[PDB]
Amino acid sequence: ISRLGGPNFHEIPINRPTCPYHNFQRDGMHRMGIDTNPANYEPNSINDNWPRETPPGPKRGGFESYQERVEGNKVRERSPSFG
Amino acid sequence: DSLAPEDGSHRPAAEPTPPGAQPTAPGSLKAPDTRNEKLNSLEDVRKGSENYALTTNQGVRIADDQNSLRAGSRGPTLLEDFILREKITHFDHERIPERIVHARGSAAHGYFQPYKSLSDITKADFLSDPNKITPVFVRFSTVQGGAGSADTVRDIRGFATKFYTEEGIFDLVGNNTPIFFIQDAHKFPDFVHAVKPEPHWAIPQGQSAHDTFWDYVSLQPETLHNVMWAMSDRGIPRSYRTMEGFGIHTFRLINAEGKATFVRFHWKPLAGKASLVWDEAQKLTGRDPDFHRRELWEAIEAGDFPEYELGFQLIPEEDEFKFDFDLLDPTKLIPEELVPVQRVGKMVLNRNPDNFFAENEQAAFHPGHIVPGLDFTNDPLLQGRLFSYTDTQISRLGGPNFHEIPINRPTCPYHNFQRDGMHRMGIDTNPANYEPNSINDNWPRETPPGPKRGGFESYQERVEGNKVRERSPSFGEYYSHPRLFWLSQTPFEQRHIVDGFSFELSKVVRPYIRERVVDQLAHIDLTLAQAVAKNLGIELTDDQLNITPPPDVNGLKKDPSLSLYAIPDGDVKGRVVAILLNDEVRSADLLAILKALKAKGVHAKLLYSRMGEVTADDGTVLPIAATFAGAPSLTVDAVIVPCGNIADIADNGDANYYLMEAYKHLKPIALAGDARKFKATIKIADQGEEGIVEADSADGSFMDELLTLMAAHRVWSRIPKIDKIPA
Amino acid sequence: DSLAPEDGSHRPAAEPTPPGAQPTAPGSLKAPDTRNEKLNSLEDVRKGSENYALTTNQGVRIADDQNSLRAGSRGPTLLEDFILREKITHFDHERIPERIVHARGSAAHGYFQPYKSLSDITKADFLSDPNKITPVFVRFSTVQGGAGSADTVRDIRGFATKFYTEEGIFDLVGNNTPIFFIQDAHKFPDFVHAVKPEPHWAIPQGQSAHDTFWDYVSLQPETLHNVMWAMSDRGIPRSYRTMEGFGIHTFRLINAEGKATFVRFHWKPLAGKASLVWDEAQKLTGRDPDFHRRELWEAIEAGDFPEYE
Amino acid sequence: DSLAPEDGSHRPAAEPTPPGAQPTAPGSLKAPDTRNEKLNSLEDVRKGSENYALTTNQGVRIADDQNSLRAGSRGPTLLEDFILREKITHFDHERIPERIVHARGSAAHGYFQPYKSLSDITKADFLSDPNKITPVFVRFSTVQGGAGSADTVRDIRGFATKFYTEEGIFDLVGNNTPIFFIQDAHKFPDFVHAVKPEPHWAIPQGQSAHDTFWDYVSLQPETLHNVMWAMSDRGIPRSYRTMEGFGIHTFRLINAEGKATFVRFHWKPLAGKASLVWDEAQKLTGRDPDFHRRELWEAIEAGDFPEYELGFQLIPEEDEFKFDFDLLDPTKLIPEELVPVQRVGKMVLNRNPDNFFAENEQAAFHPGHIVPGLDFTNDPLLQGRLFSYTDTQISRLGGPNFHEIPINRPTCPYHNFQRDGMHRMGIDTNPANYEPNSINDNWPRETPPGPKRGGFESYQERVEGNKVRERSPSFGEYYSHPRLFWLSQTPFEQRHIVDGFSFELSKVVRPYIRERVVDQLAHIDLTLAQAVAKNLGIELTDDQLNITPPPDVNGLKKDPSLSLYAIPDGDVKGRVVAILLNDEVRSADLLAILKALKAKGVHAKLLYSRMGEVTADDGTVLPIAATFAGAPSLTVDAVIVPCGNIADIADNGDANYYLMEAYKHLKPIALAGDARKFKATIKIADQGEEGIVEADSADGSFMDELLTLMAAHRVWSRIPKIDKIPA
Ligand code: HEM
Ligand code: HEM
Ligand code: HEM
Repeated sequence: ISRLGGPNFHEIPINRPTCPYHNFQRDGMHRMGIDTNPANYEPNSINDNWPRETPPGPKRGGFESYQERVEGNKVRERSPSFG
Repeated sequence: DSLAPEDGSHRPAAEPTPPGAQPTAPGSLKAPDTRNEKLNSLEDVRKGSENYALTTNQGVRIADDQNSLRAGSRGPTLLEDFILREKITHFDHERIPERIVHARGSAAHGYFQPYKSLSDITKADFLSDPNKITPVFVRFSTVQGGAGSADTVRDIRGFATKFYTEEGIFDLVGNNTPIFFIQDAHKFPDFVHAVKPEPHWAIPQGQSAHDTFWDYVSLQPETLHNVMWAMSDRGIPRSYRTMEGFGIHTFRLINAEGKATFVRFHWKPLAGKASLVWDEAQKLTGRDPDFHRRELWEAIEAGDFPEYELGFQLIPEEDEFKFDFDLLDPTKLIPEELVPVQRVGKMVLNRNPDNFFAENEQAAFHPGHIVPGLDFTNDPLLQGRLFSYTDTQISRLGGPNFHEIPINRPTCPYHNFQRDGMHRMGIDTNPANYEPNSINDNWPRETPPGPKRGGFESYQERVEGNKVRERSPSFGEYYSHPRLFWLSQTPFEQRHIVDGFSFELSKVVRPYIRERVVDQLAHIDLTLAQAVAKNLGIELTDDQLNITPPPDVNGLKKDPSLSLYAIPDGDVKGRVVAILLNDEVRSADLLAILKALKAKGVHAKLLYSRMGEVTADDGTVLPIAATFAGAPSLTVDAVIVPCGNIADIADNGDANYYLMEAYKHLKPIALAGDARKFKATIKIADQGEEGIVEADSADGSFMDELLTLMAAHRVWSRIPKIDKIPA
Repeated sequence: DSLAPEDGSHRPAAEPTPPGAQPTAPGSLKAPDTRNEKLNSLEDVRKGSENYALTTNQGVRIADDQNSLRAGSRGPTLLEDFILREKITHFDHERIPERIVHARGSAAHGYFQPYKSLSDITKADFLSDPNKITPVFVRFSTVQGGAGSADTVRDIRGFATKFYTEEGIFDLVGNNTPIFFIQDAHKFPDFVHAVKPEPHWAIPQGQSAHDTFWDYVSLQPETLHNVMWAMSDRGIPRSYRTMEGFGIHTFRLINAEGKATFVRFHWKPLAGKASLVWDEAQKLTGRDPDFHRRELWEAIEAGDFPEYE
Repeated sequence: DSLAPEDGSHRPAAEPTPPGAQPTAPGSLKAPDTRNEKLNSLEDVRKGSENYALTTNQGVRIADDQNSLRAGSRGPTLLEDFILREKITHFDHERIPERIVHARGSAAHGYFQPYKSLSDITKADFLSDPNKITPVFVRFSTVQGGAGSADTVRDIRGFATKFYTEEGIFDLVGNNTPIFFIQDAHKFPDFVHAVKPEPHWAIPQGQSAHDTFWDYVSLQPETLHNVMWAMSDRGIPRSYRTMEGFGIHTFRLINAEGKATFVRFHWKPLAGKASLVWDEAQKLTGRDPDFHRRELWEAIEAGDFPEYELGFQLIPEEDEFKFDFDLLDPTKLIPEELVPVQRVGKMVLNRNPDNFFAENEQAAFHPGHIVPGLDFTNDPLLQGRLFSYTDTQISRLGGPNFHEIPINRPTCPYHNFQRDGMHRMGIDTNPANYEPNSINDNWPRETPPGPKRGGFESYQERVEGNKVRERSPSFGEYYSHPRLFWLSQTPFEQRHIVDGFSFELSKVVRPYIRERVVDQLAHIDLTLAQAVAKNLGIELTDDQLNITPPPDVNGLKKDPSLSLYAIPDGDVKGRVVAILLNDEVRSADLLAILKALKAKGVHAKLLYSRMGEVTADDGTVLPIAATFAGAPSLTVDAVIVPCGNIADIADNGDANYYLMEAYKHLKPIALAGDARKFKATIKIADQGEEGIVEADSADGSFMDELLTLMAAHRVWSRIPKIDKIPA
C-alpha cells in the first residue's frame, strides 16, 4: 500500500496473473480495469450472480483450508518445544 | 485598516447567544474558558492571526498579495515567482481521501464522568473513580453519502467517542440502532457496495431506494431486522441530541481478579428521543443540507450542551446460553425487559472545534482501541472490523504516524521502538530501537498485568474446533427480532414503517425485486406484508397468507424500549419556535410569548417577508431574523402567529403555506386574536381541534397549551386529517 | 443459478428506450455498437463477468465467499485468512482525493467534426478537414460542492472537453458564463476559500449565500460582472444540454505561414437555452440531488444525444 | 534490570573523546549543553526513554513483547492481536522516497556569524550585525548513488546550508566545484539519466565510468569544464572538512536604497584543502563505505568542529559585460585573480543529530528559499531549479506541509491563509482564510518593502525580447575555462587528471565513444590529449595535432586558486595516525610519540594482530583499538612503528602490507630503532629517502619531521618510486 502506491499492485504488468481473475473489488488508486459487470456485490440477481464461487475439487476447484483441529486458550506464549 | 466595521459588529460575543443571534465562531474565540486536558494540550499547535504579518510558509513577509510577477504589467508570468507557486501548490493539494463509509459527520469536544467506581466489574481506570473526569471527542455521522452529502437523509447514523484516558485511548465506535445488517465481516464490502451509489452512473446519493440495495436485502434475510429500524422514523432523527447510541457487539469487562462479564454499551439521550417525518426530512435536505451540522454547532454555542448516559447491559459468563438468540450474533438485540441497562456515568459535549479539517476530518476512531479492563469476544463482525480501521489510515491519513496528528495524540505517555515512516514528528533520543537491549538498559520496559497501571494481557478463553469458514447454526434465525421490533411500535409508528418500505420499493425499477421483498415481510408479520403490498399493487398468494409467524423472544411479546414515542420523554429546552410578524404587531401578545418561551428554554425566530426591522404598535423595534421563505417551517418546531395588522400577511402565499406545511408535518400551531383568520387556510372547525392553540390574546394559558403540545413533539392525532391537505 | 428472474427482466434492452422504461446500464451493454477510436482502444482494459469464476486478484478461485476462517464456527478469525484480508484491504483503500474545485461532475463519450477546413487560420490538424472526426470525452461539473453534493444548486457550471486528436490531446476546459470572477491567478485561492464551506464549521454546502462569499465580493469589485451571471437564472440550468459553454480567455490560432489571430471559443447548445426557477431548483436538490446526472444519462440512452456547435 | 553492565560501560562520556575511544551517541546525550535557537525549539518533539513503560502508539502498556496471541502455544495467530498488527504495520511503512539526486548525504548542526555589517551592499538581516549569530543545519552529499551507496566515490559533492534567519529561511544549496555541467535546466533530466545506473540493468553504482555518461559528454562539449574537475583529485576529497563549497550561479544583493550588486558565494575550508588518491579512495569504498559519514560524526564528537568562511565575489552592475565569458553562464568560473573573494563571516558545525531519519532524511533545501536583500538573475539553470525543489517534496515528504516537519520549521513566525493538505499540524483559529477580508479586519496583513522587516519585492529588471527557446550566443564557448583549469594544476595534479580520464574511459565498452572524448580533449590541450590517448592505445590524427588552442580568459594564463596543492594550507589537527604495536613495546618511544601528537591535536590508533591489550616493557597496559586488517592504512594519515619486540610483527603479512599500501598512497612512514628492519620491505636505500622518518628512538626531532610531512599531506616526490611496488 505504500511501496507500490495502493491496492491495485497486481495490475502493475510484472505482477499480473497470466490466468483470469474476476471478483467485485472496485476503485482505489490507478485502477486500470474498467468493469462492465452491472453488479459489484454478491449475492446478486441482476447479473445472475456472476462471477460465481467454485466448490473445492481435484482440478480447477475453489480454495478451501485444511481442517486442522485447534484447542487451547488465547495465550501470548512460546511452546516449550522451541526452548 | 478598516475593512472591519467600527461598532465592532464583525466579531461575535464570547458568551452563549441564541441560534442565529450572532455569526458563529471557532471554539476558542467563542468560549475562551471551556478548557479540559485534551483542549489545553492542543494549545501547542493553535495558530493566531491578529497583528501578524502575512508570510510564506518559510517566514518571508509578502508585500503584494494581489499580483503575480510578470515582465511588464500586461506581460507573461515568470517561473521565478516563488510566492505565487507556493500559494497555488498548497491549494492544489488541500484534499485527503474521505472515509470510505461514514464520510459525512459532525464533531464536538467534552467530557465523561462516572457515577461511582465500577471496580468490582472492570479494572479500567476511566471507570474507577466518580471523581475522574475524561476528555472525549465525539463525531456523529451518516453511513452512505460522501462528505458533501446532506444531513437529514433516511440512514443509520454513527456515534464514535474518543476517550483520552490515563492508560490509553479507548475509542467506542457505535451507531444509533442496536443490531447491524451483516453477521460476518467478510460480507461488509458486498453490503456497502449494494447500499452505495451504483457503479455505472454513481446514483443515488444518500439513499437506499435503488435496486441493488433491495436486491441484496431480498437475497440476504439476516439484513431484515436492521432494515426495519432504518425504515422506521428511527432512520430520520431530529437532532444528534435526540437519538440513542449503541456499541452493537458483546464485549468483556475484566476485573482485577480476572473475572470476565459480557457487556453491551448504550448511550441514553438526556433530551429525549425525537424524529422528523419523511416529507419533512426529505424536503429539508433541499432547503438546508447542513441542518444537523448547524444545529449541533449552535446548541453548543447557546449552552444547550448535548448530554448522554453511558449504560451497561451486563450478562454473567454462565448465562452465555440462557437466551434463545446467540449473544455473539450482531443482528440480535438483548431486550431491556430481559436485561436492564444500568446507568454508569454521563457525557457532556460543550465545545466546538476551531478547525473542522484539522480536528474533525483528520480524526481516526478504531474499535480495537481498547484499554486494560476491556476485551473482545468472538463476534464474527467485531473480529473483522479489528483488521480494518488500522489499515484504512495508511491511505486516508497518509501513513503509520496518524497518532501524531494533534487530535489523535494520547494525552498520556506513549514510548516504544517504532521508528520512521512519513511525517514523523518525534525525534527519538533512545540509543536503542529494539528490545531486548543492554545499551539503554532495556528502556522502555514491558509491564506485568495488575490491578492498576499494568500491561495488557488477553483473557484466556478456551478455543476448540477446526479451521472452518462456516457460519454457527445459532445464527440461523432471521425473523423473531424484526417482529418483536414491529410489535413494540405505536400504531402511527407502524404506519410510518409501512410508508418507508412503500416509498423505497416504488423506486426499484425491476418489479421481481419488490415482490421478493414482500415475500420476506410475510415471514415477519402479515399485516405489515399486506400494507406494503397494497401500496405497490401486489397480491399475496394464499400460501403467503398461510406462513406461520416467528416465535417470541424468550416469551416476550413486545418491549416498549424499542419504540421512540410509547413511554414519553421530551426536552422542550433548546427547541425553536417561528413567530410570524406583520407591520403593527401587538406587543402585548409578543412580550407574553417571548417571556414564556424564555422561562422554558425555547428559542424564537422573528420572521417576516423582508429583512430589516418592523415596529410594534408601541413603537418597539423588532429585527427580522429570516424571511418566510428563508427559514421554512421545516426548520422550527412550532409556529406562533401573534395579533396586529393581520391584513398585511394574510394575502401572502408564503405566510399561508408556512402554516400548511407545519400543519401537515404535525407541529403545534398557536393563533392569537385576528390571527385566527388563518384557520380558514388550514381548514379548521370554528369549534377548534387538538394541536391548534387559539385565543383572543397570547397569554399564560395560551402559552401553557403550546408548551405542553411541544413537550409531546408532534400532534399524532392529526394524521387522519393531513391527507386532504395539498402542501 | 436462479437469483435471475426468468422471463429475463433483470437485463435492459440493448436499444434506445424512454426515460425510466428500463433499468440503466453500462454503455457497452446498453449500446454495443456505438464505437469510436477512443472507445475501441479502451477494449484492452474492459473486464467482463458472465460465466467467470470469482477469484482473488492473484487468480485463486474462491469456494466460500460468505465466511471468514475461524477456529470452530463460534471461534476467533485467524490471521491466515488471506482471502478475507485481500477483500477488506482493497475496500479500505477505494477512495482517491476529490477535485479541489469542480468535484461534483457528470461525463459522456462522443465526437467532434468540422464544418470545413480552417487551414487559412490555424494549422491545427483536428480542424483541417471536414471529413476528420475526433473522439471527445466531456465532463460537466459545478464549482463549489464536494462530489457528494447536489446537482441543481445555484452556481457556475464547468464544461471540459478532451479532444483525442492525431497530433496530441487538446483539452478545452471552460465554463458556462463568458467571464470569470478574478483577473489574476494569484487570488484564486482567496476567492475559492471565500465561496467554499467556512473553515470553522464547514457550512454551507453548495451555496454562496454566506458571509465570507459576500464579504470578498464587496471588497473586490472585479468579481461583480460574474456574480451578476450567477445571480441570474443562468446559475440554475434545466440541463447540461440547455446551456452555453465558453473558454473565457483570449487564445491564439496560428496558421502555417506564422500568422497569429486572437480567438475566444463558444459552445452553442442545439436544444436551446433553458433554466429552472429558484424555488424549483432549490426544492429539487432535496427531492432528487442527482437530477442533472440522471437526465444526461437517460437522454443519451433514449438517443436524445447532446449536440453543440 | 541488568542487560546493562554495571561498571556503566554501555553509556559514552558526555564530553569530547577522541575517535573510537567511546561508542558514539545522539547529540543531546553526547553534548547536553551545545544549544542554539533551532536546537532548543526542537525540544518540543524530542522523546526520551528511561524509566518509561513500553506502549502502543495509543498509550496502552505492553505486558508481553515477545509473543503473538495464538489459540494455544502451538496454534494459529489470531486476527485480534492488535498489539502485533500495530508493531508490524509501522515497520511495513518505514521508508519514504529517497532524493532523486544527492540521496547519500551527512548532516550536522551549528551557526553562522558575520565579521561586520554588510548593510552598504544588502538589506538582508542575517548579515546586518556582526553580533547576530544564526542557527544553520548543513547536509553534505554526493550526486549519483542511492542513500545506501559509498561515501568515497569519484563524484561531485553537494554542500546545502539552511539559515534559520529572523526574516525567513535562506537555503544556500551549492556544490564543491564552481561551475555545473549544463547551461540550461531543460537538459537536467538527460544529464542525470546519463550519469545514473543504466536503465536495463541498473549498473553502475556511484560511478560515471560507463558508456552513457561518456556518450553524453562527447556529444555535449559544455559538460567538459566540470568533467575536468570531477576527473581531478577534486572528485575524491579526504573529508567534507577539506573541501571548498560554491553556489555556482550569479545572484543579486539588494541594499536598502535599491542598488543591486551581482555576487557569487564561496565557502572556504579553514582546515585546508586535501584529497585522497584514487586507488585509496576506491579500495576504501570496500573497506569502509561510511568513511565520510563516520569521520564527520567523530570530528564533531572530539570537538574538532568543521569551520568555513563565507566569501563573496562582488561585481557592480556596470561591469556585467566586462569579461570575455557571460556572468549568467553556470559553466564559467570567475577567476579570483580577476575578482577577489571577500571573507564575510564564519560557520561552525558543532552538533550532530539525535535521529538521522527525522532530522537528516526529512530535510528539504530549495534555492528559491531567499530572504529580502537577495534576489535571482536570469541564469537559465538557476531559473529551472526554482521550479523543481518545491515540486519534489509533494512525493518525497508526502505533501504541501513539509515545512511543518520539525527540522524544516522557521524559528521565526509565519502566518498566511493556506489551509488543509495531508498531516496538517497547525490548527488555525483565524475566522478568515482569504484576503481581502473585513471579518478578522484583514489579518494577517501585507507589509510594504523597507530597510528592515519589510515585504519581499523583486528587483525591477528590464526584460525585452521575444518568446524564444534559444541559447544566448555568449554561452557558445566550451574550451578556454577547462584549459585555464588545466594550466593552473601542479604537475602531479595533472598526472592524476590524465589517469582519471584513462581509467574511466577504459571502462567504456564501445571504442568510438572513447575516441570521441579524446578528440574533445585535443581542443583543450594536446599534452592532455596525447597522454590519455596513449593509455588507451589511440593515435591522434595530424589534423588533431594541428587544432589551435583556446584563448586566455581575460589574458590570464593560470590562476593558482584552482589548484588543491599549489599554495599550501593544512590542518594537522584532527588528522589520525596508526601506531603499530608489538608485545614488548618500548614505552620511551611510545610516551614521546603520544605527547607530540597530543600537543598538535592529532589522533592515534594503537593497532595489533589481536584485540585486547598488550603490556609495554615497563608493564604499562595498552588497549588495542583495531587489528591491522580491521583498520587498514586507508583510514589513517601516517604510520608510526615504535621499537620493542619487532620479531613479533616482522613476519606478519598484514603488518608488512600495512606499510606497503601506505607507502604507495604517498603517506609519511616513521620507523624508530629496530622498526627500521621494515625498510627492506618497502625497498629503501640505507642512505634513507624523503617521507620515511627513521631514527634510533622516537623523540622530539623524529616527531617534528613527521608532523611537518603531515602538514604537507602526501609525499608527492615519491610518485616515480611507487610504480614498482606491488601493493
Ligand atoms: C457493528 C457494526 C459497525 C459499527 C457500529 C460501525 C461504526 C462505524 C462508525 C461510527 C464509523 C465512523 C468513524 C468516524 O466517525 O470517523 C466507522 C468507520 C469505518 N468502519 Fe465501521 N462499523 C461497523 C462495521 C464495520 C465493518 C464490518 C468494517 C470493516 C470490515 C467497518 C469498517 C470501517 C472503516 C474502514 C471505517 C472508516 C474507518 C476510519 O475512517 O477510521 N465497519 N464505522
Ligand atoms: C477562466 C477560469 C477558469 C475556468 C473556465 C476553469 C475551469 C475548470 C473546469 C471546467 C474544471 C473541471 C475539471 C474536470 O471536470 O475534471 C477545472 C478544474 C480545476 N481548475 Fe479551473 N478554471 C478556471 C480558473 C482556475 C484557476 C485560476 C486555477 C488555478 C490557479 C484553477 C485550477 C483548477 C484546478 C487545480 C482544477 C482541478 C484540476 C483537475 O482536477 O485536474 N482553475 N477548472
Ligand atoms: C548549480 C547546479 C546545481 C547545484 C549546485 C545543485 C545542488 C543540489 C544539492 C546540494 C542538493 C542536495 C539537497 C540535500 O542535501 O538535501 C540538490 C538536490 C536537488 N536538486 Fe540540485 N543542484 C543543481 C542543479 C539542479 C537542477 C537544474 C535541478 C532541477 C531542474 C535540480 C534539482 C534538484 C532536486 C529535485 C533535488 C532534490 C531536491 C530535494 O530533495 O529537495 N538541481 N541539488
